[PDB]
Amino acid sequence: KDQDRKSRLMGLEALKSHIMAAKAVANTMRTSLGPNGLDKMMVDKDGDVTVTNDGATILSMMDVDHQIAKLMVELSKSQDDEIGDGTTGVVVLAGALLEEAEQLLDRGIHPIRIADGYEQAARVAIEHLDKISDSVLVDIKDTEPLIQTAKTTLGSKVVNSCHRQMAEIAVNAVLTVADMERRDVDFELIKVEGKVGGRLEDTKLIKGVIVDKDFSHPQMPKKVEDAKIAILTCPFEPPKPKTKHKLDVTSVEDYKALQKYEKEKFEEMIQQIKETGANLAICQWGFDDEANHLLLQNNLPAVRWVGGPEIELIAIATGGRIVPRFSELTAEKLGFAGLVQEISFGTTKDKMLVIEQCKNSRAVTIFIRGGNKMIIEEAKRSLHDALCVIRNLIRDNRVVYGGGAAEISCALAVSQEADKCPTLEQYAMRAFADALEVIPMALSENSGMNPIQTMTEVRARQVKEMNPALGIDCLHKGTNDMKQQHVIETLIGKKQQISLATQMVRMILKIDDIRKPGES
Amino acid sequence: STLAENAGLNPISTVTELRNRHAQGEKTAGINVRKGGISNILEELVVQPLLVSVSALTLATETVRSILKIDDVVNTR
Amino acid sequence: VILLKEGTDSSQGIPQLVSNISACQVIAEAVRTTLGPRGMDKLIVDGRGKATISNDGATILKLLDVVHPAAKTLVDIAKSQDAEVGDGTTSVTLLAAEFLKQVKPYVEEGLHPQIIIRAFRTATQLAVNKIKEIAVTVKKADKVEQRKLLEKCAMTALSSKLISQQKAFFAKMVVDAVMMLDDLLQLKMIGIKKVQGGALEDSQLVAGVAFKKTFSYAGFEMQPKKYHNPKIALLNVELELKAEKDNAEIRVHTVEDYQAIVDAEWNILYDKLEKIHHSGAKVVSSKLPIGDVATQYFADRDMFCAGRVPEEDLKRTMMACGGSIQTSVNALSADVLGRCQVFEETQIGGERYNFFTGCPKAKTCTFILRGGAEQFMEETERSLHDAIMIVRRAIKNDSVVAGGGAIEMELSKYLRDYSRTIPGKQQLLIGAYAKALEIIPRQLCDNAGFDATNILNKLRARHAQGGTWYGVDINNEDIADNFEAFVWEPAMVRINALTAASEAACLIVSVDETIKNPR
Ligand SMILES: Nc1ncnc2c1ncn2[C@@H]1O[C@H](COP(=O)(O)OP(=O)(O)O)[C@@H](O)[C@H]1O
Ligand SMILES: Nc1ncnc2c1ncn2[C@@H]1O[C@H](COP(=O)(O)OP(=O)(O)O)[C@@H](O)[C@H]1O
Repeated sequence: KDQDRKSRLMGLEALKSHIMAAKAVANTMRTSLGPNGLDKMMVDKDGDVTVTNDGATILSMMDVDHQIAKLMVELSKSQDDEIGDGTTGVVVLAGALLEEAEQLLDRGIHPIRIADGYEQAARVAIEHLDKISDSVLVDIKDTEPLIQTAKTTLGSKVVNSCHRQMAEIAVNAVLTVADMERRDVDFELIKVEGKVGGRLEDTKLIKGVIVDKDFSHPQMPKKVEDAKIAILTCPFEPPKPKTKHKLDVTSVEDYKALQKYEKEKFEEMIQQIKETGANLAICQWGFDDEANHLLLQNNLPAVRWVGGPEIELIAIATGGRIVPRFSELTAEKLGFAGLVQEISFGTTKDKMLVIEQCKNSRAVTIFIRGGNKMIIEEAKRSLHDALCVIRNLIRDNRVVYGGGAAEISCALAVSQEADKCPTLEQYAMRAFADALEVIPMALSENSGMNPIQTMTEVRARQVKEMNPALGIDCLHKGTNDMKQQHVIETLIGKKQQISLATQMVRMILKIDDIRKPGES
Repeated sequence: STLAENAGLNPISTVTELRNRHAQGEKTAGINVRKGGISNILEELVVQPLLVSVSALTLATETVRSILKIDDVVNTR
Repeated sequence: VILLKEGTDSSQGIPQLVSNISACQVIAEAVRTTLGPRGMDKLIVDGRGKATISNDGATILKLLDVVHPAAKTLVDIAKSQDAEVGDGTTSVTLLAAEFLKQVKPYVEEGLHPQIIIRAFRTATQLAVNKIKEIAVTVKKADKVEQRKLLEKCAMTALSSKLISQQKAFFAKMVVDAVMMLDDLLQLKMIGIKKVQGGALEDSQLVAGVAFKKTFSYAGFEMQPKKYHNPKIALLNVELELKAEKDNAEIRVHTVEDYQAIVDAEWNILYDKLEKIHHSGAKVVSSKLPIGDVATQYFADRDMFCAGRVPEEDLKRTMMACGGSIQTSVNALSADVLGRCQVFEETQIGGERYNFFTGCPKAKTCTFILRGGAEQFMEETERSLHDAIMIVRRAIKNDSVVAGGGAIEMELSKYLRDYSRTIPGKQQLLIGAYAKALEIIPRQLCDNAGFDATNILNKLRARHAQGGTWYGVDINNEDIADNFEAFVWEPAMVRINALTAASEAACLIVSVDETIKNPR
């Protein structure tokens, strides 16, 4: 059915057409590579306007209707969870490998043979990266250089104004949820949130759970020491529903009875706090001024106007249980915490609920403040790089020098080993070397320098001047040798960068027919 | 690759195989059209003088350098 | 004014047959590059824009649904081959179009279609007789255990792949998963799940059903993870507190009435929770999420609970345990409740994976993969599914022949040498039938990036000197004894491919006119 107007194209004309689409996605992002990358003006469907150079955000907003380009976006969706930093490096490298592959199709190479050639060269590159790697925190748990390296990458984003305070926060979070000995960090437990107001320096790390809610009365204890956290759906007062009140009195005989239920239940409900021994009373709907009177004399802290899902978030962290009705009240369902406090952000009366365990718990969240919503969001993704950076640093202390030093060193090894490949993949191995050089060649172009002259000069220095790898000085600092500049990327980052790029090239090279039925 | 094409061989696999034989061996490895495949040319007694290969690169490169230096052509009268 | 057709489009004779021959080659071209394990993929887009990537010939033809009359004949023939066998649709599709291509110039030269049918019906029976005479039975060759030979056939498909360095481990996982099943073997029963990260050797093989278990609600330090004979409950109920399926909303002024509304709101959920308790369910599970409040009820009453289970995993456990997935909790009883022998909650890769081992109807299992990315697992997923079929085929049918087009070249030698002794018009046709068998070893070379000329000429020369099992090697660009290399296929499955191919070509050749009611 619907064979009319069906897509029909195969052979080299189809592969070159597929390669043409991937190059457009790469060339669009090749300029946004590095700290000197050119931003991209994104207009949302709702009419908003945003500007950034994040490779991940560019691909999420880039709604390319071509199918080959969609696979390039699906690839980057997984990279954000593994590498974090070089999302543009994967797409830029894939476009380079496909562009060089087009020269091979004219020579008469099969796409599957090029796929085997890149897989062989990708193993040579991954083997070479471990040789030129270096450790940081080997055989010792240290916090000083772990703050230093993560601080360098953050300096490019909008967190540059207070970049130092963010790096120390990302260390205590991962150090809290995960142990450096086991070296198995869980990025899912490290949440992220924020609110407009204050400045970037006001970002904090909550060892526990945080919900932007205040006490039922300002005279409540600013620090709750007792570990008796009663969580309910209704407040300890004459009960009201969770959805809507809709007060419509009928007559006075009913109204005067409501006054009786006040004195009857305000004392009885708050007496239940003493019968069971609860101290911090968390509840969906808030308290009236009457219950605040009884709560203050006995030093009974309590939260007010907590949301639907906000209730469950505290029970998971504190290990408590929800008491949806007062008949189900008991001592076993009460939460547990070391100390709960109220953080009043200076002149701004935020008064956020801060339930802490007084130790390194298995749940943390970094609340990013800021005077501009556009700077907070770009700062939220800036910190996201530090997490995956610190995650890979702990999972593997081995790291390699960034700035394109690794790509140039890998290209030399692949070029030498290509001579030892007596088969048609020899032309493909050479193409992998030239494609690796596009990442450093792109940083030189984006910095306003001659790409080729800067490319070959660094490569000759990696052989003639000295054997250790040397990078490109994109920030116009003193000189090359990024080891002095302290610009170092994770070994797991580069290994997955060229691996995901090769896997996408093989997946695209092994497709020669995009069939779609047309509307007749 | 042009010699391999004329000899019925694959233009790529012929030069791709010979580039490994030259990395490991010497210049004796070359295309033998009499037998239809790669063979040790030193044994086949198929040689040429050195001036042919040297004068070819010398005169060809000078022509390429000359053609590269042409910025434009002017029609006189 | 007065015409005979009046919209009835009809053409007859040689032009109609030649039109159907060319239309059949279009279906061949759609599945020509997918022949073999290393065949190129095909991207298909439905009406909604959803993409579909797959190198399976059967799955491609189902999504096309070509409207040409002659093309539908091959598709329905190939679809029947998929339902009966599930493999060989591409070989049947390619051979049929190739039988039609080789007899194309003879049809144009005035040769009758019926004379061509006598050649296919004759050459087919001679080929089927040659397969059984040359085929070989392998049950206990070399006094080697079947577990070891099947390991060789499994790693053969997995050779020179992304898991080539550790295929010894992966090879055993295929033989183990197949041997776990009963006499009735099927590919759908043995499921597979993907788990990103970790070494390739860490791929686990659960004997029962397994799933990610994204359920991270409260309920820890309770709900014992071990049961001897639990009454497993499978539902689709949402027992969440802040649930859209179970909630109450009443708005009045009397605060005394809110004392009943907020309490009756929970009493409704308690009547549904108590119905689960009275039913005797021990290991309760549901597709929809379950809240923290409900888990406390399961904890206070010493009951297990694990929600957010996919329906496929639940239905896979349904056929394994033998229960029933009941939507409403009111009909939950012993009729729908399942059973199992040993249940345990493990720690595969840090996350918890529930699984019931030794179920009463345990005809299924699950294989959890591990790797550095999805493409390591997806590429591994494709090769293992055929590895299960290879092991599943060798045990069923002991008579096999050399794959990789080795049998196709032997028949080409027999039929071609036989055609010379057959005087008449059958000579050119039986020989044309022989050359059509060259496409199977040819496209395996073209799709693998090899030179089909150098291989086919070197391959056809080996069969003349005495070769009978030599064929195409997708790994090394050279010929190899596919029998010694344990590249086997069932002889009866290959016999049904030639029969369906000739029967499909005969239907197209026997047709001379197309008729179309104007509608
Ligand atoms: N301070 C720096 N000095 C030199 N090169 C850098 C520096 N920071 C980043 N780079 C280079 O820029 C490239 C992209 O970095 P980054 O912006 O973190 O990833 P992406 O561009 O994918 O978002 C990396 O390959 C890295 O080598
Ligand atoms: N490891 C192998 N080596 C050589 N040939 C193979 C190998 N595996 C499969 N083949 C060949 O690929 C062809 C197609 O196999 P398969 O995909 O199972 O059937 P279909 O292509 O009809 O779906 C078969 O004719 C077989 O000879």
